[PDB]
Amino acid sequence: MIMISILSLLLSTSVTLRRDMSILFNRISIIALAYCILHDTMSLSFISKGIGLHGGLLHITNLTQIFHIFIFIISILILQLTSFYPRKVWIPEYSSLKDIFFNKILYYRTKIINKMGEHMKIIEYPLILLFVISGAVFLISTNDLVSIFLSIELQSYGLYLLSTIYRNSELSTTGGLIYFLLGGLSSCFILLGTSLLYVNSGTTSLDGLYILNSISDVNSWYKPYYLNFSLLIFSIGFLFKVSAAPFHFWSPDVYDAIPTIVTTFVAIIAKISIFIFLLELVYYTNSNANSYLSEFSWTYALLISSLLSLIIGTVVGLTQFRIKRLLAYSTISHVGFILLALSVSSIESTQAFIFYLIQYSISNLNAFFILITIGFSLYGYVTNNKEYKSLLDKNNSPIQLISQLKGYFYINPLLSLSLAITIFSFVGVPPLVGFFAKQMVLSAALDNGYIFLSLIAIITSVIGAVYYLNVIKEIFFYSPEHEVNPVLNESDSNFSLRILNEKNVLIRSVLLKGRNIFISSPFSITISIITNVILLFIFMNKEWLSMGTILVQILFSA
Amino acid sequence: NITLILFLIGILGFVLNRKNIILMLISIEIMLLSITFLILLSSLNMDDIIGQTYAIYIIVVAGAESAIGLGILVAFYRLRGSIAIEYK
Amino acid sequence: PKDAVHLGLKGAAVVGGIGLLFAAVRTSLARKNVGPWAIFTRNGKLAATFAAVGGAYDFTRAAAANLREKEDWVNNGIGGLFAGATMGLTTGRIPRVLGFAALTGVVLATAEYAGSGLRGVFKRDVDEYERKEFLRKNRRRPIEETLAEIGEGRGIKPPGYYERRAQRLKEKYGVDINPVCADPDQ
Amino acid sequence: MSLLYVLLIIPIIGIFLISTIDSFYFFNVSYYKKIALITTILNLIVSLIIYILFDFSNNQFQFIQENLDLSFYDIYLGVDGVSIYFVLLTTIIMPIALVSNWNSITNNIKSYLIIMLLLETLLLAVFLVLDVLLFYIFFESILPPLFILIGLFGSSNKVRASFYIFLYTLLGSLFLLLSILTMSSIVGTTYFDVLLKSSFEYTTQLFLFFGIFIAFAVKTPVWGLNSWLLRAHVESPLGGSIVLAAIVLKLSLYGVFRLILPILPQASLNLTYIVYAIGAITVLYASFSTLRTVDVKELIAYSSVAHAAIYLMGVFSNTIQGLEGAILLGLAHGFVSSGLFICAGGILYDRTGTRLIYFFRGLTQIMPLFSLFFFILCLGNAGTPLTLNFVGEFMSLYGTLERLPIAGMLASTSIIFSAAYSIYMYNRIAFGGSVSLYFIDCFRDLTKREFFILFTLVSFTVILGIYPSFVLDGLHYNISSVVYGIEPNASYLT
Amino acid sequence: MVNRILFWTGFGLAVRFWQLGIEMRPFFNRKSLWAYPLFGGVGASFGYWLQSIDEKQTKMLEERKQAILEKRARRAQRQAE
Repeated sequence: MIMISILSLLLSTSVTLRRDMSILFNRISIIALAYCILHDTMSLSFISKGIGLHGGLLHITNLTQIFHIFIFIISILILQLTSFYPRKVWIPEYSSLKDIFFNKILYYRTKIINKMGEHMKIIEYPLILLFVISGAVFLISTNDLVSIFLSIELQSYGLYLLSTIYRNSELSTTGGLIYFLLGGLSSCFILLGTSLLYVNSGTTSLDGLYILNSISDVNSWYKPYYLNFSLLIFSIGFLFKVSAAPFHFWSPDVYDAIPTIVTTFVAIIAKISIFIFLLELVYYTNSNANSYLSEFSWTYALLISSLLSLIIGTVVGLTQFRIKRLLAYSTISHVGFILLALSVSSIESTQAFIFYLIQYSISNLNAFFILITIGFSLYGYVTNNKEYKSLLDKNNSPIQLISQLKGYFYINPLLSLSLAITIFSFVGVPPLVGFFAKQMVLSAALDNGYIFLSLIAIITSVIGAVYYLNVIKEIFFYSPEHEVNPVLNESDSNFSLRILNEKNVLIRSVLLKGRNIFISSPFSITISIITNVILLFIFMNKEWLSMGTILVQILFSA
Repeated sequence: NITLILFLIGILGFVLNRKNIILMLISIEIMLLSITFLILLSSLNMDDIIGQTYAIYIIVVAGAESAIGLGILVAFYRLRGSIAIEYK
Repeated sequence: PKDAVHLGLKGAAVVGGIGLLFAAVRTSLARKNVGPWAIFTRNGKLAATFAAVGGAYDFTRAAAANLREKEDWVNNGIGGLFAGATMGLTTGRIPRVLGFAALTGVVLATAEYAGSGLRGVFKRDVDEYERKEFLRKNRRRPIEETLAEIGEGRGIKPPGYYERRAQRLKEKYGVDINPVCADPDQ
Repeated sequence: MSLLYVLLIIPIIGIFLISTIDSFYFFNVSYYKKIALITTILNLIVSLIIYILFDFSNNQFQFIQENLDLSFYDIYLGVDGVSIYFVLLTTIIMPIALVSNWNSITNNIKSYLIIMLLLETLLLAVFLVLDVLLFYIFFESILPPLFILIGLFGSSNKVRASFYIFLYTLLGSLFLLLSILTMSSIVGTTYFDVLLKSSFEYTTQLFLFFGIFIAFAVKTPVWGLNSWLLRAHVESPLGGSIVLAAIVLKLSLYGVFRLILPILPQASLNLTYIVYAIGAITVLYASFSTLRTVDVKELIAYSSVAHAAIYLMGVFSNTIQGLEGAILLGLAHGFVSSGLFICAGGILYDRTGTRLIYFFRGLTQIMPLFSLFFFILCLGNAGTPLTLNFVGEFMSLYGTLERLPIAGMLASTSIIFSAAYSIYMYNRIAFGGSVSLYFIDCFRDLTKREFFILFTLVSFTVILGIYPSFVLDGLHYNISSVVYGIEPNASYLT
Repeated sequence: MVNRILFWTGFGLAVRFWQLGIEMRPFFNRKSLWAYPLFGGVGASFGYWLQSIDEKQTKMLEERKQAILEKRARRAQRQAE
């Protein structure tokens, strides 16, 4: 379905150069990803560790299918930014069902809705995003060494093109260029990792290597040293892409350089797909019996990375004044928690790893939505700060600084509370969902003897809570540097809106001002749902937590 | 043995390069070449056509990477005006 | 018994070898041409501190073990304590030596008492279901076990506290305990 | 529906009521305080119905509700002897806290009222939840409303204070959380009834004791960890300061009655000499510094550190007298600390804009009513008899002394040293001259608002000082369960 | 007390509340009042769906817990041989 959707969308895209089509090509892509959800939902009625598909090259697991569907929902939610206009005009005279379904509202919307904005004029943008999803989902399903390499490339190359699709931005071309170059270094490590596996073992099957590994677990000419340190090189190439330290340096720069609607999808999807792929590898390569092979486990990179990602993520985030550089360092400290749960391989830690990855991906997406919405709200607001005048590419990243958020609770209080709840959920404060995620990973690590990493993580969090609180301190504790626009609210300049009925006949003409201009519903509803999921998780935790209890039971059974 | 020697040239020609980004993008092409060579030489030793098949698919994606690279490099040059990498 | 002087050099060669490449990376990122032999010109001090901190961690860690002949978590604390104290001496400041001896001293006590998972953790080799079941339903314990733990007295006055207390006082103070009859009758 | 869940939801109605009126009626800011005030009175009424039904001689938790819908983190509520007076104290204080800032809060009145109403729901849930994970969920949930409250309505250095209350609490709690998580992995649950009857290995108890004690020594606060209190109890608004010194301080004392005493018996009995060293050093140092304190609010704040040590030593005394007096001390401390902040932070700072004791002298010439109450409150702070503060100090000190004579004796210096700073503060402000000559404008005395929040607060400390059987009666049977030990002739009767 | 259906009905109502607050639009506007039954009705529809998947999750763990005991019960049986 995703492949039919790419080919069909590409044929329609290839016979048009009309930039007005970008909004409708994005709306059709959301319809396409909804069919993919209906198909992977139908495929969920089997209990199995894995079923080889297509000549052994691909596999399907309950974990593989629940993760494709999650990627599809997340993609539908990110695709909304390019599918609907940011702003809106709302009047009580146009607010009933008969009004919405049988009346029309005519007015000059070109400036109010930013019809000709850059996010609304890239025809191929949904198409390149579908290719990244195609690569992401194929990687979760990869069962061969060759399949892994092609799938990570199909995911990576599209992220390079998305990072560069704003071609008139010197900031995106630079972010795109850094990411392509250093990710190409990352892939050369991944190719070396796979190449050493096939060269020492004669097989491209992951299923064959897991069998060789399980026999070699006993308790003289061909000791299987290659598996642990071929997998080590293979692993470093994936720690670059999830931006786990000490391979993290690119992500603050790239995420800060590319536009914010783009940094939303590029900073979230690669992690879900890569972490799920590594989970099956870590389970099937663990030597239950202590052995010489155990002393050299490739998974110690993951602990070293999780250790480093905790210190690096929270400390370097202390003196970040740029909101996108802050969001990326917050991610490097959260991937440390993810890595720690991935390195302790146990039922409790696999439940914790699965819960943490889904909740952080919805929470980091809320953070991006609030950020994007806050910088679309500043349309009827004006500032006189020299710093806010000296910024670069203000159209692609409307909010670039933490200080730009100073006094936002006095401009829009509920959106500021929504960002407070999301940030407090990154801290790990109860009874929010992020606390429960952090507690589940601490409980698993404490049970399995990783007492030292648990102590690092708790001390690390208080350090990271410092810069999270400086964000909230900026929202709540000072006064706005932004002022209502004096001419958009002047009581002398008002545009005319006119309400017609089902057949091109006028009903009522209205005169409207800037106070009649609001955020479009698709973004306020999306922020509202994720905020309330985060807020009220304690009353709605049973089905979500049980979904992860069962997947772990299937993976560790038999 | 030429596999390691070639792989080390492309790794340092990528990391120790202080000239320009096309030479950056060239050194990736060298590393992939050395890995393909290791895979091609092993496959002849193990009577495996799969290794040659794997090699051919690393050539096709290595060309896809170099086209995406040269395309991104042009975009960057149009705006920056130099693809020279600057030290001091 | 371990050769601390022989060990520490091995400990110095390992850690000091790492600072050698961090020195080489510093030379490469230099913006001025100094030449290949600059590795020991300015960068020599960086590798020397890596060399100094390493072996100073090992000799003292080893020398502590030879002092009493027992292997436990604490020995690594002393060696770590010294390795940090060595870090400050490069800067030349008493607070740094103490602030550093405290930090890396406590780190290498914690990871050695807790078994940092960077080389795995202890294998269960037993029924995990049983171990949790046993620790949860051993709700009553023999009175001897608590008495060995908390002692006796301070409110832990078991049956037989008074009979034994009279004997214990006699063997120490040589006084026979006999409370007064405290009654005109009987 | 349980009365206990009625207690947790009425403030949520108030929040919902407050936030939607603007959609119904430029509604006057007076109305939202009327709703917030009435909402707290309703909680007081329900808590008073619960006490009139409460049974003082029953081990089973009372006013529980059937669930039969077990999830991974359900919310269970219970009321026994130890937790009811803490709930009773919270519902008594909160109306007074709102009245104390009836005029002082000007901007963001909706925000201030919503936080405090939310803050009330979270604080009651601490004393009502029936497992230790629920205890932690609600003892750390107060941090965001307290953080925003301080930095939205605080004094000049509110930013530093808000960062101190959030980062000390979070750190201590994380050490507590590592202990609660260890317990749940051993027992398989945290529910009080299941968890209490589990024993623990001696080594486990020692390591479980730390983490919990790291956590409760930050939140006590014991001296040397008390810098968050001096900042966040001064820079806070008066209502937040009242909640932070009458209610929040007492969650840790109650957390000893659920997390340390019944499940770590051996560990406590062997570590008391550490605790009494910390406690006596705390009394001794927190008294000398508050003798030299110039900020009038900081002197009142830092005397709480002095008293919180006395009832911290009473809960580790393994004595039925110490444990009861400790609850009485933390109950009486809530009344007298509340009044003293009202006197300093609410009556002086409102009139003068300053808290430097240099500027105050002889207010008795101009404020006869304020001098009156500010003298009973100073006597209660000094543990003068006829005051429940005295009964709590006396009963805690006997328990402390009976458990460790030298520590109780070094605690017993509090009689000498608490009167030293409580009367030295009284004679500098009320007495000591005619009036401070820095007043270029004469002062009005207590208003009717001030006269009534103080009249209540000193009423509670006095009535329960003549007749502390009102609290002591319901405490006896349930606090018997938290003692550890046996007598040779009364154990193992057959 | 948490009914899976009443909560999600209440959940949908609060999304509409939080929406209008973020949008800074008046709550309880009269011509738009239909959105509260609609957001509330959708939430209930989700709650019915969750209730169903919850029934399916109880069984799967009920089968698994039996399957664990049976795996464990027959394991010790061969040990006694």
